[PDB]
This record gives sequence, C-alpha cells and structure tokens, in this order.
Amino acid sequence: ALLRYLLDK
Amino acid sequence: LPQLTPTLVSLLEVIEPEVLYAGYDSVPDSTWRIMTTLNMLGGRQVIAAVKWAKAIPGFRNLHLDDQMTLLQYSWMYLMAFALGWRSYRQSSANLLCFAPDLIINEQGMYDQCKHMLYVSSELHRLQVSYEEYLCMKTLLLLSSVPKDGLKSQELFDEIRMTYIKELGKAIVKREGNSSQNWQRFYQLTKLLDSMHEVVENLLNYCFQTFLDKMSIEFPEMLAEIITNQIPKYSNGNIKKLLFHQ
Ligand SMILES: COc1ccc(F)cc1C(C)(C)C[C@@](O)(CNc1cc(C)cc2c1cnn2-c1cccc(C(=O)N2CCC[C@@H]2C(N)=O)c1)C(F)(F)F
Repeated sequence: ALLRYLLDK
Repeated sequence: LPQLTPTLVSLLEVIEPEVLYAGYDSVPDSTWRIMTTLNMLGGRQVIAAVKWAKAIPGFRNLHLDDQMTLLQYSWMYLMAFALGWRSYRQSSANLLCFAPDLIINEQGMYDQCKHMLYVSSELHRLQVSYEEYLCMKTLLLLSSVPKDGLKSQELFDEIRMTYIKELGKAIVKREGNSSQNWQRFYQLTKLLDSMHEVVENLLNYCFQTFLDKMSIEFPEMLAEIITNQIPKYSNGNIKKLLFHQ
C-alpha cells in the first residue's frame, strides 16, 4: 500500500 | 546538434537519485542508533529507488503489480551495488561509503562488511565507468521475477534485453579494443550474477535483525517490503535470472 501509493503518484 | 537526441544512457544518467545523508555526525557511537539510522537511511533510498524506477523507460509500460514485485525483489541489490560503486569511487574499494556523513571503516557486520566490500573492489578492479554502472544498475532492477511470471512478462524480457545492449554500448563507447570487449562483457555480467549470492547474505541479516528484534527502529517503507518479501523468499516464489546459467 505504502509502495503502491508511491508508484501511483 | 544531434547530441540533443538523447540516448537511453544519457536518460539513465539524468534520473540517478541525488545523494542522501544519514543525518549523523547526542554523539556516542552505539550499535542501536547506527543500525537504526541505517534502517532510516535505507528507507529513503528505497523511496529514492522507486522514483528512479518509475523513470526508467519501459518500467512504465509494465503492470503496476509487475512494478511492485521488481522493486520488492531488487531493493537490496540496488543498495548493495550503489554502496559498492560509491565506496569504489570515493575510496578505492577500501571503505564503506554509505553517505558523505557516514563512512564506516570495517568495525556486527562481518558477513555484511566483507560481502559489501567485495562488490566495491570488483568495481574497482574492473574500473567500471559511470555509463557502465548505470546500465548495470538498471539491470539489477530487472534481476529477478516471480516463477509464475510477470503479467507483462513478454514485455519485461523485451526491455531487459534492450538494457543489456546498452551495457554493451557502454563498453563500446569506452573503447572497443578487441575480444577485449567480449572479455569485459563476460566479467561485468559475471559480477552481476554474484550479486544474487551477495544480496542473499545481506537479506537474511536484515530479516534476522528485523525479526530477532532486540528493540530497533525501522521505517514504514522497509518494514512493509521486508514483511511482504519474507514469505516470498521463504516459499521459493522467486526466480533469479542469471547471465551464465
Ligand atoms: C542490510 O543489512 C544490513 C547490513 C549491514 C548493516 F550495517 C546494516 C544492515 C541493516 C539491515 C541492519 C540495516 C540497513 O539499514 C542497511 N542499510 C543499507 C544497506 C545497504 C546495502 C546499502 C545502504 C544502506 C543504507 N544506505 N545504503 C545505500 C548506500 C548507497 C546507495 C544506496 C541506494 O539505495 N542507492 C541505490 C538506489 C538509490 C540509491 C542510489 N541512487 O544510489 C543505499 C537496511 F538496509 F535498512 F536494512
């Protein structure tokens, strides 16, 4: 999720 | 005039993350805070690593799940390598240059310091250039895949094979002596393979510290990636791509 958000920026 | 037309390497050159600082010269030199700082620093670099990743041409076209997997698979490779390269350049394969404000002499971290210093000296020995290093480092991002395969697998292998040719061109742009090129390709890609074995010894220590912890401070980004990979590593769902199979 943390990684997920960062990739989806 | 056509130096305007950017190559793939000049692109890789301009997305390399900026140097990060442990924020570290209280003052006493304890296990806990040095480890804690390294944890905190590893978080920021993983965070760096992602922005970097998301700039690598081809890394976009792959599936979001495919993007996560590769970062969770390669994060320790990228750090191990980067550290090596910096220790190589800043101190001729002799010191452990984590950041300008954190230069670790040997000393714990035996298995770590040894294995980490190996990488660095190998770079020192081969006298790897910066373009070489950039291609090689991108390749490490693409070093491992799930055994059930990436969603955008067919695409993945297309891009990875492209970035090999680039490490090829880096060697060629360096000189192009003779079979000297062949031998260089051999030795460089061999080094990349040894990375698999180095990261493993580093990944376990990292888990051992994470689990056997006793108390030690860890950042969000690493905790997740760690907690999320332990079952992946533990079950063998990883397939290490090597150059010399
Ligand atoms: C790994 O197990 C250990 C082994 C020995 C130890 F002393 C301690 C550990 C711990 C597990 C306890 C703690 C760690 O903090 C270790 N930290 C680091 C390990 C490594 C291998 C490199 C590290 C750090 C912290 N910075 N760099 C570093 C140095 C240079 C570059 C980079 C880096 O990322 N670049 C590649 C992608 C972006 C950035 C760059 N663009 O150049 C990272 C923990 F990784 F978080 F787990």
